Amino acid sequence: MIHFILLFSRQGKLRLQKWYITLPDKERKKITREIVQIILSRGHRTSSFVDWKELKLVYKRYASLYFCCAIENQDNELLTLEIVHRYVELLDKYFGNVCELDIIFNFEKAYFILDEFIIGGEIQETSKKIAVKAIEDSDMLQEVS
Amino acid sequence: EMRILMVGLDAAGKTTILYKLKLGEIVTTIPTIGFNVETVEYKNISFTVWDVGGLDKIRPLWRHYFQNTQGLIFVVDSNDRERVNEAREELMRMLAEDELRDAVLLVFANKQDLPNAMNAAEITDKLGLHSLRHRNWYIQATCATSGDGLYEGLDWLSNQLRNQK
Amino acid sequence: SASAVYVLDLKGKVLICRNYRGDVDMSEVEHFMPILMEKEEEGMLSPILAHGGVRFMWIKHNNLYLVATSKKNACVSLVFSFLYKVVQVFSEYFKELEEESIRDNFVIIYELLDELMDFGYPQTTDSKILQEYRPPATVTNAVSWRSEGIKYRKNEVFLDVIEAVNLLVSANGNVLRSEIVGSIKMRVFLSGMPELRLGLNDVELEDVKFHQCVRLSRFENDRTISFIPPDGEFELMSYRLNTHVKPLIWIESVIEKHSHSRIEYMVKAKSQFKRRSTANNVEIHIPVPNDADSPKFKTTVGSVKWVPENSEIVWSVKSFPGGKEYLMRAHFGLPPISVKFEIPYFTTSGIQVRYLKIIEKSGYQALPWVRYITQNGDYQLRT
Amino acid sequence: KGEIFELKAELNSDKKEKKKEAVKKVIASMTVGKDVSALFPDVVNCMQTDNLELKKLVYLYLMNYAKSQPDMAIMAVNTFVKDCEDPNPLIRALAVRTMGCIRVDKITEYLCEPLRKCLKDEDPYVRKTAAVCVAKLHDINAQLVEDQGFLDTLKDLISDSNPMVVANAVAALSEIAESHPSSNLLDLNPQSINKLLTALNECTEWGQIFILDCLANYMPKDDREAQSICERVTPRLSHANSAVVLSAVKVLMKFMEMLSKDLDYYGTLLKKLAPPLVTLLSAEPELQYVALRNINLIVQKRPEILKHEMKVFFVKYNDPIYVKLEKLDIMIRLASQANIAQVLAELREYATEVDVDFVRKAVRAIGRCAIKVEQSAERCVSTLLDLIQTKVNYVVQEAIVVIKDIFRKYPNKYESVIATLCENLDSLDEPEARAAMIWIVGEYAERIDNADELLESFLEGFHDKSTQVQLQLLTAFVKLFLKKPTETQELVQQVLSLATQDSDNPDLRDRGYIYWRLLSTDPVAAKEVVLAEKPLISEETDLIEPTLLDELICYIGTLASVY
Amino acid sequence: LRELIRTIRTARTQAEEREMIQKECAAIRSSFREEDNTYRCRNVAKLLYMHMLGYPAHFGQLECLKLIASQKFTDKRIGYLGAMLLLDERQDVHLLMTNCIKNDLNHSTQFVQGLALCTLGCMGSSEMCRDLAGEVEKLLKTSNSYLRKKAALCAVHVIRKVPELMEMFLPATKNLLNEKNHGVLHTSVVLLTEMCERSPDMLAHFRKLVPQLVRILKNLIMSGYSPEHDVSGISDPFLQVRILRLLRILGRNDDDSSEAMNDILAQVATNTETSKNVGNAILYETVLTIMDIKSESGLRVLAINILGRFLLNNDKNIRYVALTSLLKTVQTDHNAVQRHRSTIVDCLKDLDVSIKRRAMELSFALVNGNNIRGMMKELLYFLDSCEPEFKADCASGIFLAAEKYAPSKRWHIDTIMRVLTTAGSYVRDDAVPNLIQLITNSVEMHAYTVQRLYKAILGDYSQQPLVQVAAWCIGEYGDLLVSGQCEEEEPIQVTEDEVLDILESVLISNMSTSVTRGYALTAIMKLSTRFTCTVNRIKKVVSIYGSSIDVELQQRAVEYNALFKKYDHMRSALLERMP
Ligand SMILES: Nc1nc2c(ncn2[C@@H]2O[C@H](COP(=O)(O)OP(=O)(O)OP(=O)(O)O)[C@@H](O)[C@H]2O)c(=O)[nH]1
Ligand SMILES: [Mg+2]
Repeated sequence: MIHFILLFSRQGKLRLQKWYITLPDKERKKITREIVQIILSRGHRTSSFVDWKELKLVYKRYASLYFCCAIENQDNELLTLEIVHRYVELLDKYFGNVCELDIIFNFEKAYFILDEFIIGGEIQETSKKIAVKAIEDSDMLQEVS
Repeated sequence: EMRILMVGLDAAGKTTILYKLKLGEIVTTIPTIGFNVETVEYKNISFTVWDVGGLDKIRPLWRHYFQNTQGLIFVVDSNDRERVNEAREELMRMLAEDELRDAVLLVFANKQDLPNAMNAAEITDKLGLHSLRHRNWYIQATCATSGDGLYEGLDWLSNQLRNQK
Repeated sequence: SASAVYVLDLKGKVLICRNYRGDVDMSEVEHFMPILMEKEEEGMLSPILAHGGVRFMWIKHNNLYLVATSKKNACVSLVFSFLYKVVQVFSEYFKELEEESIRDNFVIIYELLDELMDFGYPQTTDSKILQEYRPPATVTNAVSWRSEGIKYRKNEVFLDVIEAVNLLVSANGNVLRSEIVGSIKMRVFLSGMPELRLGLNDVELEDVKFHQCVRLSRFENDRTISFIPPDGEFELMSYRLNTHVKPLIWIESVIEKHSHSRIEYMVKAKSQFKRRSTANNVEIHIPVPNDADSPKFKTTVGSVKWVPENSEIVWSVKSFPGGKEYLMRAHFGLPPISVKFEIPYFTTSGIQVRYLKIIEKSGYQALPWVRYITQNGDYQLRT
Repeated sequence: KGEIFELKAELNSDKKEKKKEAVKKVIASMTVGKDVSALFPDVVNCMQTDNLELKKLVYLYLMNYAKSQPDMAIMAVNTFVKDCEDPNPLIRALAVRTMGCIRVDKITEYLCEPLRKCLKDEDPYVRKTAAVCVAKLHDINAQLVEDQGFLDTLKDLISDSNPMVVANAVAALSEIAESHPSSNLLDLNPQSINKLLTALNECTEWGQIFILDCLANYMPKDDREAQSICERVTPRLSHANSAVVLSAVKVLMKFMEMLSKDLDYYGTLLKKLAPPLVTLLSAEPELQYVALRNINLIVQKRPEILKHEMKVFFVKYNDPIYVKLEKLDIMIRLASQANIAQVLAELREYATEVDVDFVRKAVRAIGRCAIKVEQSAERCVSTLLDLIQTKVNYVVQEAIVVIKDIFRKYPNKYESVIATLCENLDSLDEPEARAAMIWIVGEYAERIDNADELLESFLEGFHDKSTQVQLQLLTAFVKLFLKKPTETQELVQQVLSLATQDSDNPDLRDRGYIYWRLLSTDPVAAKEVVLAEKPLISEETDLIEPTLLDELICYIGTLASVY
Repeated sequence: LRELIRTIRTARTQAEEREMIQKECAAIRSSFREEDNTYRCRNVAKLLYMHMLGYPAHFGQLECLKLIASQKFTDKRIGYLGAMLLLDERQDVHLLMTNCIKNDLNHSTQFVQGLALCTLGCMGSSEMCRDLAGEVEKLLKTSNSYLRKKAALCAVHVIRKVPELMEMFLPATKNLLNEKNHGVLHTSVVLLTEMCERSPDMLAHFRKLVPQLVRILKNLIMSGYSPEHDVSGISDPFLQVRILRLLRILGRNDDDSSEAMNDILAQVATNTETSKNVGNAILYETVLTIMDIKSESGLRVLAINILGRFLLNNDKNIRYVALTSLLKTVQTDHNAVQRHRSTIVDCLKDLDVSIKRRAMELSFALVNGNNIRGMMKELLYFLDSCEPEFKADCASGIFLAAEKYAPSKRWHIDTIMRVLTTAGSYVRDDAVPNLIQLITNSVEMHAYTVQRLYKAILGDYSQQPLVQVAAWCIGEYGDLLVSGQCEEEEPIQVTEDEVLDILESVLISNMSTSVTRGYALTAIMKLSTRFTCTVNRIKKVVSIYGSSIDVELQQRAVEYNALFKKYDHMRSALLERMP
């Protein structure tokens, strides 16, 4: 399934990056720029799926930000792209159609939600409701202590 | 201000009318196609003039202007009996639209100089205007080559459109 | 005969542009970069990439890839010439050409495009000549370049004899290419439509290229250089002195390799000028192995340093009198030399501004200042 | 969040404020990526405003977005039509340039009157733009009568009260000569020519070049006009650079028709050209590459201009990889009995680099030059020695390649060191390199007592190798046998066999077949066919068709000249 | 930290961003020395942010873990976060994690157990998925929805780094598929999925739960979504997808499970919305499952008509895989795929590159016997305006077709010649032999060939493979080129001078390659025996190039030359013949 996920804007300001597979920071930045450059190398007038090193990658340009990830050749490509519109809902309804400010300053909660939805390389909660209220109560236990 | 969309058969007077009103002169024109813009005021009510080409091939394009249209004016060539039917049609394929379901209509059978030009009663009939329920309209004898009937319609268009002051 | 004009930024993606003719446009420009990188590995970094019968005329500027396109036989010559001149135009409107520079000027840029050329053919244009973007007249007339009928606080002109030293000293210390190029940057702060004549020598020089306002059909036929001076920064002319070009600043050097733990170096530094001259802010470039074990630098006069990875040593001193010899050594352990400088002298090519005429309709003052200097340009020696 | 129609909404407001700001957001997010062709109607509608920037702005949008929507494109039409009938000269012109920037099949008929009354203008600027849109239209969907009627205007435009008008008229009319109504070239008469000069001298930077990149298409009836004009052209140590200077020489260099040996104006000309040419060796990097090949052209027709100017053509250690080799090229084009000395010193330091194609082509010249003169071939021998001795595979290979051609110009002469070139034949993994050694081993097998094994050592597999290497292996063995039959009857069999029975390559199967059609009759006529004499080459160094040379110069400014 | 990131937000150069991070990365050390319990949650985040940016991150591998143990939730959370970001798989902070994981895996609250199972699946290397292996099944049972889901996944994360321990989770398998919480149910699918990584467990969930899954995939659909409303626009797609996937791996190679599912399948497919991608997503996974599992002819067919319907879908994306997966089945359900060929060939007319290629590549191999006709005409149209990178391939591909299938020779040739006419330069090299063998075999169109070839080559030099071919023929067939009684189509003017004039400028014009000029040399010369009077012109020209720039051409030239000048007639004999 998903091997890693990173969110970099048009430029190079990585808003968030969470990996789902063991790997030293070395190959991490290797797999970074390598894909990065190639990611933005294509406009929105082309496909949204590219096979990079055995694994399939997906991406959706949200404003001036990019949401991508790697998947095993034997998996659901489209659904994955959908998971993006999913995870984004997690962040969105949590900040209110969030932009960039919250992503940089609060990459923490962004992570808390992200992980509170994806764990061990897969989804832990499907329904939107069992997510928006799943982290809201988890992040509400740290604000009162 | 009240946005007023101009309409009618080609070679009726639309353009000539506009510039004759907005400036007080009868200019020399041709089948407009880039709707000459003008906004003439008339008693605390500045109407936006939209004189679009009446040519057949470019009539279907009249839809791109329906937007926010509050006042309509169907100026036709009273002496052009041959296309009177065509006028009726176009007018209807226009009233059918929803974006104009509220806009009032001002039919101007211009060119009343020609002694053969169908008079008011005739145009109104040839268009079935009388058989129009739930519709704000009016018809005034007009002739751009002098200005007769022009400002008249304004009085109608103005007052009628403004449900107050 | 151009047909397409594009503006790109590093990534090679369409930064901004305008199509002046009929070419597929949309595509090609996109496949540009992809072909670029590859056409580099082959070493064949041709200034004109090819893809589906589509030419690519590009010029590299600070953080920006400017490109032109056209399937029709394009007069490439004018192409780049214009592209650069375009830079001149924009590089003056806003500090410098950069991704961020364009980032804002988007709107106006389009506007300038429309007035930069038409249907490929470049409608005459230049920074100041574009300021009015009077515009209907100033241009429509023959005298568009830079004249109308002005006047400023103070009226003064400045003649600058800029000359670059063209050196090339082969392996065994012999110059196959001896010369000193240069130009004359004319600073103008006059009024009205002033006409200025000017002479020099006619030792003199070889070939010569002037600036727009020069009446060529009046120079080649009279050696005179009468012109209608464009107010601002413009180069009156470029020249070449490869003949009777007396040798210049000297320098002796020798290697020294002992084992894989000690590689030395002995570089001197002499110079040829006139008794009174004094060289200044000079720097020499002597690279070390493509790597670097143990750095060792000795000094005898001035100061010196070097840089890793870049693989090279930079030795710079305060100045250097008119007829000296300076040494310096260094060791090491386990790309010729090109110096650079600056000298406010005259005989950098035996140049001397004869005079500056002053004729116009209104009153004439004439406050002609002149400068005499010369920097490096092209130097090399390390057998 | 569907954030597309949201903008669309305000893009069409009541007043002109919210709308105007919107128009800004339009082209803004228009060039950044997003395609806003869905706003076309609400945009061209605002076009007919009284603003300024927005005016030309929407106009910009229209040119770029009309293509996809010709139908609704008709929206503007009357706008532009009367827009050209505006006051200030600025608009009428801009109105036209924007107008014709659209190719909607029907915009044509609507531009009928516009451009027509557009040409007629007291202001040159308007006329200028006009002529452009004229040619601009004739490039497609344009023939008509009133269409060829404007042609009559652009032509007579020659004698206009201004330089701009004539400048564009020149460039325009010239570009119209692209379409072929048979009457190409047009007219070109003494009157129009000389009158153009006056509008040529005080025209404009690019303007003048236009008449240059155009007048090139014409030759004087005699030497009068030729000299008179060419003279008024000589003063081209110009400003505009490239275009002007180039085109000048370009067109001039071609005018070499005047009585051959007149009072050397033809010579002083050929001379008065070199100086400004060597100057391009400092202009923008790409420009040099232009001139360079251009040099390999003009100089090829008339080299007595870049005679000893070989100096400046020395590549700088920092020069771009292309201008580098390119310079060397021409330098090997004019290398004679004199320059030879330094040409080697040049190359000697050019092959010691690391730039692949640089070092490669470098030595490729070391050969060709030795072929150019005698003095060269001698030292050249030593060059190739130490060179192959660098042990470095590739260079060794390219070097042998030159060695090939070397013997082609000096056969039966330097074959005394061959035994050494074989010591590094084990580093020949490239078709040309392999082929070369095969030709030499064959071509001179009479002394090659090792030709047997070697020649056939490579043939581990007949085909599966460049057709070329086969074509050479063939003729190589053919001579290997002709001089040593007592030990080649088995090779000849299997070599010809696969070369005539299963040869996919036609010519390989052709050489094989025709070859057999020899020993299959008389090896007496074999020596009189296979080992006959073989004429040299003599200063070939990339010699192009002498005719292709006379016309390639007929257009140097263009990119298709560097060939 | 939230106030520190606001400081580096003032930097504009990559030279200051290095100065702002090097300043904090050094200042944070003087705050990590004394190990102050306070601010231990602040500077840890200040390092995490400087870590993402790619800077010294080993600076806080001490003042971070000292919160992983702390009691206050604030320190555990701000710590567990920094644990998954700044840590490699070292066995040092591994034992200071392993313990804390097991300690918080049974904390008083339940959200502390959230960060636990969470961190277990983001940092758990090897010595982790085998240490707390017991703290996974023990908590996997406890009915606490929130925990049950987070645990179920750790159980999976235990089988990832340690494929040997999936046996300890059996005590919770069979029941899973009857949960009420969506998440758990999904995690129950992935858990069961990771379970079939061994044969013994396959046949176990093979015969069993299969029918039970049919009711799940049915509940999600056929309705069961209205009384929910907790999704974007379709009934828990994720679930449906994970279902299909597991249904897939199950009925892999069987008849029981397979035939016991095909029903719900036909429904899902035919009853899903085609509107936007979401629905298609559902079908994507389904159709996949449909092929990797033995099924009735009818069923398999549907899967096809489905993907075929994907193609024509408004948006691109979808279309991509639609073709990608298409090839995978072309060789299986060949006859069926034909149902959409016409639309497939039109695909090529798409803007995207990937689409053109895949669509093309596939469509190519689909050109059947009674298919060549129509698809050929399009092949030409297409090939003509094809993108550069494609033209080259298109040729070879188009030629392959004419080989693997072809009717009349006139046509077969007329077409092959045609493709050469436009492509040529883009064609490989073996073309010459390939085509030549054709022309010769068909002893009729000989003339027609040389005739049209000539005409084309007349004004066409821009082409090497092509010209080489046409040339070769003209040489060996110069005869028929002489206004013969060419059947099929009327002959034309062919003065000997013409034929030669062309050839002359051929090897002469700086365009033809060594090999190119080769054909000509031999070809031209051979004409000496295939022509009437211009025999003289030949000899001359030949002896001329007997010393050109080319080695081989000069080589041959001399040979051919040495023939003319001396043993003339020998040619007549040693030439006219053509094996
Ligand atoms: N004799 C006469 N001619 C008129 C009158 N009104 C308009 N015209 C003429 O009719 C022609 C067209 O007038 P416009 O005002 O352009 O007509 P339109 O209604 O806008 O129709 P289109 O031109 O097709 O857009 C012109 O040549 C006018 O001079 C009128 O009252 N009397
Ligand atoms: Mg009109």
